[PDB]
Parts: sequence; structure tokens; C-alpha cells
Amino acid sequence: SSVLASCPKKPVSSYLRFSKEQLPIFKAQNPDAKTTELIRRIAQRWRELPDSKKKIYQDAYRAEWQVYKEEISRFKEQLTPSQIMSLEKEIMDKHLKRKAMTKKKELTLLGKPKRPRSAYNVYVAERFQEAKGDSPQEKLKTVKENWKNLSDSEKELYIQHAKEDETRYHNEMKSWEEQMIEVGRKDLLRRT
DNA sequence: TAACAAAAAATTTCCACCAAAC
DNA sequence: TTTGGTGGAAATTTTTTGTTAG
Repeated sequence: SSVLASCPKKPVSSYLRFSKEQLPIFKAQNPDAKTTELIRRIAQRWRELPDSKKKIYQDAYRAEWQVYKEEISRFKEQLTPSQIMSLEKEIMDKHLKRKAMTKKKELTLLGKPKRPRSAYNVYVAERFQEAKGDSPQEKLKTVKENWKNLSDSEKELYIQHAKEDETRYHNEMKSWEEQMIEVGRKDLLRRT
């Protein structure tokens, strides 16, 4: 399937090697505590630990790195050019997908207006509740069915609601893009 | 970032149809 | 073209608590 799935993973360095070893010991002694607080406590105990003790985890990491080197080397040597390329592409895709979802999260955090609703959207938003069907997919099928067999006279209401929201969008966007300059985020602005 | 855990919280998905912005 | 919008239940991903180092 995916080259990346069978690709050997990095050995854990000192703190994760400690965290992994400690988490059970802490979870047993505090079973009603959230994982998150146990991790905060485990890190605390890491920070407090002597350098001589820390080094033992490090020494183990370093030794496992040499096994990793060996495994990964052996892995990549056994791969065909086309497999190496899927691996490189799989990694590129991994990055894009991450870059893309964080920008999306950013925009939400900056409260960017929602797109204008189409006449069709306005129709789903009001006809879906009483639609025929069990699953939300089947229910959409009936609202799709009723929308396509609707006359231009009948659509006319949704046309005006979709028109009013197009003005809403225009207005919300004018304010938000203004506010985005005042904070120094003119990158966030539309070209067209 | 990618390495560990692990379950909460956030986001996509499934179906279609539609439109703004690139 | 891509993206995100109408619906919500279920599936799936990201985040939450941390440090390390290639």
C-alpha cells in the first residue's frame, strides 16, 4: 500500500524514553487523574532528575540510533526508484495537509466570515428537518429531489434569501479585511 | 518535525449540488 | 480547478500534557 507505513520509525530520545516508562507507574498511582496532568508531572520529575541519570536514557537512545541507521539503510536500499518516489511524495503530501489544516485553524481563530449561502443552501437549511429518510444522506436525497423538481417561481424565495446573505458576506468581509490590515495581516486579503 | 501515550476535542466524512476565489 | 458551504451521525484526525535532536 504505503511505503511510509513500513518505513522504520525513529528510536525514542531520553525524555520520551522516560515518559513511556513512567506513564504506567504514574497512572497506577493516580487512576482518576487525566493523562495530561500525569504528563505534566512526568516532565517535572524529568527536569528534576540528575544529568547522570538522564545520560542513561540518552546512552540507550544513541545505541538504538545505530540500530535505526542500520534498519533504515537496509530498507531504502531494498526499495525500487518508483517506491522511493512514492515515499518522497507521501512525505510532501503529509506536510501540505498539515500546513493546510493549520492555516484553516488560524482563519477560524481570527473569525473569518463564512461564505455566502446559495439558494440551494437556504433550501437545505429549511427543508432538511422534515425530509423523508432515515440517514442524513437519504434525507439529503429527498431535499435534492424536491429542489430539482421545483419551478423558477418557487425557487424565487431562496433566490432572495441567497441574495440577502450575499450582501451579508460582502459586509462581514469588508469589516474583517479592514480589521486584518489594522492587525497587520494583509496576506489574509483577497486579490480579486 | 517526529519520535512516545491515550483519550478529549475538533474536524472530516458520506451523499449532492452550488458558487467565490484562485 | 479547488475549496467550503447546507444537514447531522459516525469515523477519523488533531490536540492535549511534556523534551529531544537530526
